Amino acid sequence: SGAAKHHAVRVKPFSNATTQPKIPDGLLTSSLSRRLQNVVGVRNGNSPSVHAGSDVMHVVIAPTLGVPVMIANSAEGVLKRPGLSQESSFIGFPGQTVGFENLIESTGVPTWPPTIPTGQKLENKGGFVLWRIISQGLRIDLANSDEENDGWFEACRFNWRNVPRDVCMTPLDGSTTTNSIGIAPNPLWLEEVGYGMAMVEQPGYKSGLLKDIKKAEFMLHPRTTTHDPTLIDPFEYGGSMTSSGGIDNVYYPSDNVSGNAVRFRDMGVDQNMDWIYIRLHCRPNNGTSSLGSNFLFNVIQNVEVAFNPSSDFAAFQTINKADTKTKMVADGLNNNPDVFNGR
Amino acid sequence: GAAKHHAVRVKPFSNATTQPKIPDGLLTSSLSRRLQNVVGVRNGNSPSVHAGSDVMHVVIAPTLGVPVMIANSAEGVLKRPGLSQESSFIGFPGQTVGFENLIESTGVPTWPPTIPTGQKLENKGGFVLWRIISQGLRIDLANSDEENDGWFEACRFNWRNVPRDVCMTPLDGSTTTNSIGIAPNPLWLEEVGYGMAMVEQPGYKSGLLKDIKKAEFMLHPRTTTHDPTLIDPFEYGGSMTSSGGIDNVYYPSDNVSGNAVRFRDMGVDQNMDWIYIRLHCRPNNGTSSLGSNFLFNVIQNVEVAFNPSSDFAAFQTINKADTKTKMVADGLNNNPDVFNGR
Amino acid sequence: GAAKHHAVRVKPFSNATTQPKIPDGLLTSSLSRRLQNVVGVRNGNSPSVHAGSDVMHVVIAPTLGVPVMIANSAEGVLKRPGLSQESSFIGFPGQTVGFENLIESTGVPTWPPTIPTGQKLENKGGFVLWRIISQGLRIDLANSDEENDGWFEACRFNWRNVPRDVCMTPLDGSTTTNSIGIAPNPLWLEEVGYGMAMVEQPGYKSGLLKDIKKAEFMLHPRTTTHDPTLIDPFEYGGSMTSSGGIDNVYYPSDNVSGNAVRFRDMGVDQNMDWIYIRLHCRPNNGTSSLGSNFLFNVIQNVEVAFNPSSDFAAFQTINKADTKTKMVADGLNNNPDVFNGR
Amino acid sequence: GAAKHHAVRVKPFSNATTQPKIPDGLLTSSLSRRLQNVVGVRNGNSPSVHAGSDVMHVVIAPTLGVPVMIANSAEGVLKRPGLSQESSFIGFPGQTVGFENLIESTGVPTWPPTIPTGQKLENKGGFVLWRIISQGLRIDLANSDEENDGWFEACRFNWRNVPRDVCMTPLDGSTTTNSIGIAPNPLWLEEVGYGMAMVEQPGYKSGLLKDIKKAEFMLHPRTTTHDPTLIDPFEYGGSMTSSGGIDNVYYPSDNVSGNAVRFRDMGVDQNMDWIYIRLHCRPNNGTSSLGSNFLFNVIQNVEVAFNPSSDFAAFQTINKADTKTKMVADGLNNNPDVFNGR
Amino acid sequence: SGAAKHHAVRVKPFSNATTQPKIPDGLLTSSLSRRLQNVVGVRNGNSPSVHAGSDVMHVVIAPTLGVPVMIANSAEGVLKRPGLSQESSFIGFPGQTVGFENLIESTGVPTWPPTIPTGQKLENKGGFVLWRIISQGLRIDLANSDEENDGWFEACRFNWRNVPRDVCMTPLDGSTTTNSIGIAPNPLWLEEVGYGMAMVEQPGYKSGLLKDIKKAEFMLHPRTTTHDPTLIDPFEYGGSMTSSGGIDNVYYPSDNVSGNAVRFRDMGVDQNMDWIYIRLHCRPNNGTSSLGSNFLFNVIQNVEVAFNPSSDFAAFQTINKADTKTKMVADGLNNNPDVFNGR
Repeated sequence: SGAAKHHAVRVKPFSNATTQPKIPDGLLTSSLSRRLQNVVGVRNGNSPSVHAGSDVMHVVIAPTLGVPVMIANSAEGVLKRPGLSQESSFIGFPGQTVGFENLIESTGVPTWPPTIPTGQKLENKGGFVLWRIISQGLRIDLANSDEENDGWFEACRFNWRNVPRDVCMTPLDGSTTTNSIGIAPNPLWLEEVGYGMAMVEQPGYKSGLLKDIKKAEFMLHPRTTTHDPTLIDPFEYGGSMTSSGGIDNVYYPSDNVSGNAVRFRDMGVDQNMDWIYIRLHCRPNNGTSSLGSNFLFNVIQNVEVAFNPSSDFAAFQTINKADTKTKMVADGLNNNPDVFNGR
Repeated sequence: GAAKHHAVRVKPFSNATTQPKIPDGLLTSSLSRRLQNVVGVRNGNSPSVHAGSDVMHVVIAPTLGVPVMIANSAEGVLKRPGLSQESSFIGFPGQTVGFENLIESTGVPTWPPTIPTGQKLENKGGFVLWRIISQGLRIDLANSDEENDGWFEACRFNWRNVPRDVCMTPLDGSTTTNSIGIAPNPLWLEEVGYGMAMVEQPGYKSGLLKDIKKAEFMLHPRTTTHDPTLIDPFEYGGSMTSSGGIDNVYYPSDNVSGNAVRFRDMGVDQNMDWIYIRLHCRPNNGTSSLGSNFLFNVIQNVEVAFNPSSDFAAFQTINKADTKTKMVADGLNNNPDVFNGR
Repeated sequence: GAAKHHAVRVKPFSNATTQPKIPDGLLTSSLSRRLQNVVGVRNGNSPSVHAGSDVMHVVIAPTLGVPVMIANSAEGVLKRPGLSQESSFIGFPGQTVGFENLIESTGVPTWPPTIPTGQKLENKGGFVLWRIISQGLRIDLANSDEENDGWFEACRFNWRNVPRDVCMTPLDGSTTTNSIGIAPNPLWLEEVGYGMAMVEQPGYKSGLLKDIKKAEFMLHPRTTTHDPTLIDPFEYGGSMTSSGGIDNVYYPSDNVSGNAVRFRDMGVDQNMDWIYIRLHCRPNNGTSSLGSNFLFNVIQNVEVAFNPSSDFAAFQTINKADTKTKMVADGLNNNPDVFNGR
Repeated sequence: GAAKHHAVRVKPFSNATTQPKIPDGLLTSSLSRRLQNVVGVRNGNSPSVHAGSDVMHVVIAPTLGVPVMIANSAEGVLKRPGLSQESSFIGFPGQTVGFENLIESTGVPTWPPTIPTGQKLENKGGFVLWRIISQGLRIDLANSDEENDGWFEACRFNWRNVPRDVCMTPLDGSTTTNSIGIAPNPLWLEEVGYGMAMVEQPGYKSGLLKDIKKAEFMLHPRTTTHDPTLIDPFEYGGSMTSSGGIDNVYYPSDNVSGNAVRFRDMGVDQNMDWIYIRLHCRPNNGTSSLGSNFLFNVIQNVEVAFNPSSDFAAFQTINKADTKTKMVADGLNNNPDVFNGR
Repeated sequence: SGAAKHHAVRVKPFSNATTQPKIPDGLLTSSLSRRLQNVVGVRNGNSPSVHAGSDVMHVVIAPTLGVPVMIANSAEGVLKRPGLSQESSFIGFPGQTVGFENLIESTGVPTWPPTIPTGQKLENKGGFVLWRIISQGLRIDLANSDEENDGWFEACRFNWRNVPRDVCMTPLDGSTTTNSIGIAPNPLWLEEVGYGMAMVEQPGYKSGLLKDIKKAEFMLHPRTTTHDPTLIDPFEYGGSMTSSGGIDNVYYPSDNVSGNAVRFRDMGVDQNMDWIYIRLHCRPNNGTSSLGSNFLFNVIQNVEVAFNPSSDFAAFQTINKADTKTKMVADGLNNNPDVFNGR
C-alpha cells in the first residue's frame, strides 16, 4: 500500500522510500513534510582549559527543531566558542523551511546576536506552527586512516528531564553570527546531567570501537501512542533569556520557572521522542603529534508540518490518511531499547 | 446508539439524535448540547472602511459560543460603524454556554469591560471541559430572480494559532448584553484573510450565490483522539484591549502574554480547522442597489463535562467507546472540499 | 503477559504484579510503584468548627502523593485545630514520589515555607512524567458489632479544575515533615462539597456503615490514551499562601497566576475523576463515646519515566502495547456507580 | 496509486491530488503545481474598438503562466484602452512559474522593457523542463436570473504555430508588475479568430449563456508521449516589439527571427490544442446596463523538473510509469467536442 | 513464554532480553535482580620491577560479589599500586546496590582503609543477604589503531581451589580510597596458581590474536543442578584480615584456617560458578617507543537477590516462577568447555 513508504521512513530515518514522508495516523488533516538533513565533518578538539587533558567528545542528539545535534569538545567548537558553552558545535538544517529570525521587537529590524535586555522577538519563518518528528537518525563514520582509527565509544538513550535550560537557540548553520535560528540541546545539560551520568546503567546502553561506529545507526524512538504535534507559540523576550555573555552567542532561558522558559521548552522540543547521549573516546588531539579522530556526521530529522494559508507551501499540502499498521510499526520500533542498530 | 452519534459527526444538521457524543469514551460522564442560531445577513453599505467594495467576508471558526464573524455586513455597519471591519457576529445566546464579565474587586457584572481596572471573565456554563462534535454553516440567498446575482469562494485552512485572531463579544450579536462568547477576531482578515490566496488552498471551491443554498460548510476534525478543551480561570487588566470605540470587541493586547495564550487555548477547539468564505454580492450603495440578503443557519454540536455544582450535572450520561469512530473521522476529513451538497 | 496489568487496572488492590503498567506503549522505558497506605481514622470531637457534628467528609482525588483528605477526623482535630476544616491527610511517605521545599537562594530545605521569601519545591523523584494506572480506597468500620450504626453516601464527579482546590502538605500526614505531596484542598468542601446535593449526582450510592467493609471506591480513567502529567520546576513567593496557622496546608493564593495553573496541572492527573464521600458516624463527645473508628486503605498505582540521574533508571522495563487496553478501560468506566462490591 | 493522476488528467478541476503527474516515467524526478485562478469578467463598453459590440472573444491556449486572453472585456477596456483589442489576461501570479524582465547589461529588473536596449527575460522558476498535465476553463454566468440571456459558441483547433500569436504580459493581469508569463496574443484574433467561421470547425458547439455554468472546456493532449518543453535563455533587443502604448503586451517583431521561434517554442506546450470561444453577451452601455458578468475559473496542471539551485528540488518525487496512461489520454482526446458536461 | 527472556539472559549475559532477569527455578520466592555492568579502558603497564621485561597482562574474571575482574600489569595498576599487589587494577560495580562499607566496630564511624588491628566491621549495604549470579560475561576489544594491533592471548576456565586467600576486598570503583567495598579475586592467586599454570592442558583452552579478541566473549558457566544462593553473614575482623601494608589497600584473610577466612570466602564468592583466567600477550610498553595495547573491557554480572523488609527495594520484588526449561538451558550452556565463543 501507499503507507508502506511512510512506515519505512518511520523505522529507517535515512530510508529512500519517499521524499515526502508522513505519520499516517490522520492527525494532521492536510500537511506537508520535509526531510531535513546535514552532513558535516567533525573532529575532537584540542582545548586549553575546558577539556584540557580530555579525548572525549560528547554528542547529544535531541528532538529539537532545527539543530538536533550538539557536540562538545570538537575542533569546530574550540575554534568558534573558545572556553565558552563547553566549546561545543552544532549541526543544524540551514536553508530549509524551518527556523526563526531574531528581531528587535519595537522596530522589527532583524538582529543577531540579540541586544538584550532590550525587547526581542523570535519570528517564526517556517509558515507553520504545528510540527512533529516522523523519525530522527544520526550516522557517525570514522574518517581517519587505518593507522589512526583507534578509540571507542559508548551510547545510551534516556528520558529527558524536561528542564527548560537544557535547550537553547543557536544559528541553524552552526555559526555564531547568522540570523537564521534553530533550537538545540544546551551544553549546560552536559555539566548538570551528561558528564556525571552513569551511562552503563541506562537500559539499552551499548559500546564499541570507533573503527566500527560506521556500522552503527542511532535513531530516536517515538511513543506507541498517538504522536501529538508541537505548537509553535509567539515568543518575545527581554531578560527572560540569557547567554554566557561571550562571543559564543548561545542563548537559553535565564531560569526554569518563568512562563517564557516553559513556553520555549514546549515549543522548541518534540516531547514525544527520547534523547540519545554518545561519548566518543577519540584519538588524542594535542596539535603536535596526535591530531584527533575525524568523523563524518550525517543527521536526518524527518518532520511533518501543517502549513498556514499565508505560506506559499500551503498549495503543496497533501491529505494525511490514517493507516492500520501505524501503531504496531511504532511499537515494534520502540520495543528494543538498544541505543544503536546495524545500518 | 453509535450510528446516530456518527451520523451527527459527519452531518452537523442531522436529526439522528438530540444528545450526540464522540463515542470514544474520553469523557466518562458528559452531556451535549446542539447550539443553533438562524440570522438574516446582508452585505453592508459602508462609508469608509469597505467603501465601494461588494465583498462580504465570513469566517467560521471552532470558537466557543460565537463561531461566525461576518465583515462588511449591514448589521456590522449599523452596530460597529468604522470599527472592527464593521463586522457582525452570530452566537448562541440563551443556551448553556457563555461567560459573564465582572469587575474583579467588587464582583459587579460589567459590559463593556472597564480596562485597566481588574476584570474577571466568569464561566457561567457550569463546565470546564468542552469539545465540538461537529460544526456546520448553511447559507441561502434570499433575493428575487431579478436580484440574485453574485458568486462566492471558500476554503478551509490550518489556523496559525495567533491569540489576537480570537476575541470576546456578546453571544447574541449585540455590543452590550454581557453574555459573552468567543469569536474569530476581525483582525485576522487584516493580517491573513484579505491578502490570502484562496485559490491555492487545497479544497478551494467557488460558485454562484444563487446556488449557495445547495452547499453546506462544516469544519473537519482530526482522525485521532479529539481531546477536550479546558476553560481556565481568567482575570485581566491591560492584558486585553479593544478598538476603544463602541464596537466593544475585546482581544489580547499582544500575542505573548500568559493571558493571551490562556485566552487562545480556552476559547478555541484546536482539533478543528477553520473555513473562510468570500461572498461577492450584489452592490449595496444605498440608492440604486441594495445588496444580497442571506439566511445564515449555524449549528455547533458541543459535548461538555458538567461540574457537580451545575443544574445540568444530574442529566449527564455515559460515553461508550465505539469501534468505528476513527473510520468515521478519517472518512469525513479525507476530502478537503470546503463545501458539499446538503 | 498483560493480563496482570489489566487486573491491576480494574482492581487497584489486586496482587497480580508488584510492577503494573498501562500497556499502551506510551512510556517506552518506565517503572511503576504501587503506593499504598493503611491508616485508622475516626470522626473527631471538634470544639468549634464541627462542634456537635458526626459527619466525616472524605475526598479521593488523583493528586500525586496525598490522594485522600478527611475533614472532621480526630487526627485532623488534633493536628490542625480550627484550621483547614480540621482535616487529615493520607499520603505515601517514604516511597519514591514527593517534593522537598527549599529556600530558593540557599537551597537549604525548609518546612514550613518562609513566605514571602523565595521558595523552591524541588522534585525529589527521579521522574518528571507520571500517570495513575488505577486508584482505589477501601474503608472498614473497625467498631465493635454493638456500635456498628451509621450510614454513608458517595458520588463521583467531574472536577471543577480550580487551582485552589489542591494543596501541598507533608506526605506522612503530619504538618512538619519536609516530604511534600499534593492533596485535595479542604477549601473545596467549603466551596463545593458541603453545599452539594449528592443524591442528584449520577452514580450516587448510599449504604450502611456496617456494610462499607463490602464496598470499594476507585477512580475511573478514560477509555482513550492516558496521557501522562509533566512535573514542571516550581518556585514561589507570594503566589502560594496558607491559613497562616500551624496546619501548614499551602495552596495557590489565587486561581489566575501562572504558578496557580502550573501547580494545578503538575499535581493532578486530569484523566481521572474525583470521589466525594460523606460518612455519618456515631457521635464523639471526647470522653465516653469515641464515635466510629475506620480502617482506611488507599492504593495509588503510578507509572513514571525515570530520568538518567535516578538510581531507578537501571530497573526500568519496556512498556509493550496491548490490544485489550481500550476494552479494559471502557469496561471499567462504563459504570458510574461510586463503589462496587469488594 | 496512479488513479489520482489519471483523474486529474481527465478532470483538470478534480480534487484527487494536489501534486498530479503524467505517470509515464518521462521526468524521473519532478514536482507538480496546480496553477489556478478565479476572476470575474464582464463584457466591456469600448468607445472605439468594440463600440456597440456585445461579443467577448476568449482564447484558451497552452501558454506558460497566462493561458487565457479575453478581448472586449471591461478590464481590457480599462487597462488597455484602444490597444491590443482591449483585452484582458488571466494568469497565475504568485505561484512558482514566471519570468522577470531585466536590463541585460546591469541585471536591474525593469518593466516595461526598454526597447531597443538589450533586455534579458530571466526564468524565475527553478525548472527548465515543463509540460501541461491538463488544462481546463469553467465559465459561470453570474448575472441575475432576470438578465441571463445570450449565447456562446466554441471550437478547438490545430494552432497556426506562428510566433506572433503569443505574447508576454504580467502574470497578475496588470500592465506594470514585473512577473511575466506567456499568453495567446490578441493579434491572433485579428488574423484568424475574427474571420473564422466557427460553425464549420469539427467539434464546434453552441449553447445559451444561462447553460454555460453546466459546461467545461479543456484542452486535449496527445495519446503518445507528452514530451516536455524546454525554456531556453532569452535575450532580446529589437527582436521583440509592442503596440508602443501603455498596454505593455510584447511579442516577436517578426515571425522569422531566431528569437521569434525560440520564444514560440519555449512559451507553448505544442502537444496541446487551442480553444476559441465567442460569448454573445448583454450590451454594456456603461451607465445603466452593465452587460453580462461571468465567473472565469482556469486551472493549468503543470509538471516540471526542478534544477538543483531550487529550494523545491528537495520536494521532488519519483514519476513512475503507469500502464493506463495511453488509454486515458486516448479516451480523453477521442471526442472533439469543445466542451463537456461539468 | 515469559521465561524466554530469563533463559536468554542466562545463556547470553549481555543480552537485551530483560532489565530484571531471574533464574526461573522458584528458589527465591520473592526477589529482585540487577544487571551490574562496567566499561573501562585498560592498557598493559610499564612496570619497573614487578613485571619488568613482561608484556603479559593477566586477567581473572571471578564470580565474586561486586568486583569480578582483576587485571595484573595494567597501566592503572602500575599507577595505583606501585610494586604492590602485582600492580593490579580492579573493575567493579560502583553506585549499584551491592557492596559493603568498612566501619570502626566500636564507634560505627565509616573508615577506609581499615585501621587494623583495631576492630573493624564490614557493613552490608545492599539490603539483602541471599544472592546468586544469573550469568557473568566479559568482553575485551583491542582499541589500538591498525598499525599497533599486534599480540595474542590465551584463556581457560577452571575449577577454583576455594582457598580463602585467593579472594580479597577492594573499593568497588577501582580506587584505593573510596569506602564502597566489594569482593575481588586476589592477585595472590596469580603467583600461587596463575603464573605457573599450564594453561594449554586445561580443557576448553583456546588462543587467538589480539586483533580478533573483539570477536570473543568470555562467560562463566553454572552447574546444571539447582543454583543455591550465597548467604552474606555478619563480618567483623581485627587481625584476621591483612594487606601488604602499602597504599594499595587490598585486604584479604591473614590465613586460610581461621573461621573469619572461611566465612569471608563463602560469603564473597558464588561457588556454583567456575573461574576464567586470560593472558594477554600485548604490544610492549616501555614509555618511549611502544605504548602497549589499549583495550575496552566490558563486564556484566547479572545477580538475583532477595531483599530484606528494611530495604526500600523490597516493594519492587516480583515472584520467581519455576520454568521447565531451566535445567536443560543450563546443561546446554555448560556442556561446552570452550573458554570463549563468538559474540
